[PDB]
Amino acid sequence: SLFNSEEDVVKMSPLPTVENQFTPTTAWSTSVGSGIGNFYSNLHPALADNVVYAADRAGLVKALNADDGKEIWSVSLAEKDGWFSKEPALLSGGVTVSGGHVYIGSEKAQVYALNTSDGTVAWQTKVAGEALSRPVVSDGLVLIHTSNGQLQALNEADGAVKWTVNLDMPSLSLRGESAPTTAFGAAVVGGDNGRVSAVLMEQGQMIWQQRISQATSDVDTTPVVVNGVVFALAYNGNLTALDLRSGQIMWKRELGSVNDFIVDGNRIYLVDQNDRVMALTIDGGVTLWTQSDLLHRLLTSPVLYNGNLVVGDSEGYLHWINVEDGRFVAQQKVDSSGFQTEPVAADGKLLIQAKDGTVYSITR
Repeated sequence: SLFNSEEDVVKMSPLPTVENQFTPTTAWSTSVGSGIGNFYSNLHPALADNVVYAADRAGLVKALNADDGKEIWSVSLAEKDGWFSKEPALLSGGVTVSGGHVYIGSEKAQVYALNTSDGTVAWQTKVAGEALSRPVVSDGLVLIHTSNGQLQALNEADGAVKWTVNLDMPSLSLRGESAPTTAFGAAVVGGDNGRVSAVLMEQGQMIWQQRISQATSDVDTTPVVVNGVVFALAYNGNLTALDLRSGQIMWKRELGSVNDFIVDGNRIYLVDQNDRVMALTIDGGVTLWTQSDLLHRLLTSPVLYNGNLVVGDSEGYLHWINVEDGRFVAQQKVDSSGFQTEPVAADGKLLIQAKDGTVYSITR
């Protein structure tokens, strides 16, 4: 391809000049070892009962006071196998917190449950594949969607596998975030070679299955359930709405190349593969706005916080976007190792973890 080769397609001058309409600040930051470095990861902080739990790839896990960032505990899941030199745990999926346990998945097909109290290992279970998605907890069970297309349910108390459902044999879904979603005692799992499935939580019985993509970059295929509708993103950029009750397709938009989406009220917020942001009406029918100034800056998934859509980028900036017209309302240089994993909005807090592992609490 002579023409593509002869172009210096290069360089961007992103960093739109934004006149900040408020002053976003760091309430606190706390280091977490070396973070994920240059490895791709879905590891992000979790917040519960005023405690932020965060981890790094090597195996460090910290419990921090949500108000000041002070360490409540810290343990390492890195292990030394007899005579052999200590090895990183390669934590990848999580963190997730639920009823006294911190659940984390690993690239070594390990799932760990830690006690929120003191950080001691409640249990550890060998899982059917790499756990690169966040564990999802529902009625006594820890749902793990592995990278090799398996959906396993573990007993939250002892980690024993209750059931396994082979959803597809790839491999190995390019570590797109593909956690299950829950609703009415069911799990809805996407990803999987273009199919969305709903299975019963009890014994993993297939309730319905719907092809949203023709069979065949890291797309977040986690379905989002909202008032009886399932919003699912296929790997090929198709956004689809499905009736939760029956799995019947309501509508479909061939967006071509979407990395992430969230849904909220009457809007769907999308970030495309090239870091363009867009908002659509709930039915995906009308384009409300687009924002093109962040092209190629490699954005995190967006989060809705304090009325704004917030995304971080690889250069270490946070950008705050008016959800009405997609204009920037604030821009902030936070950490120069950059952002990659999702920002988290919980109980009034905005947490985000840089690549070097430093966790920030950001106030708007």
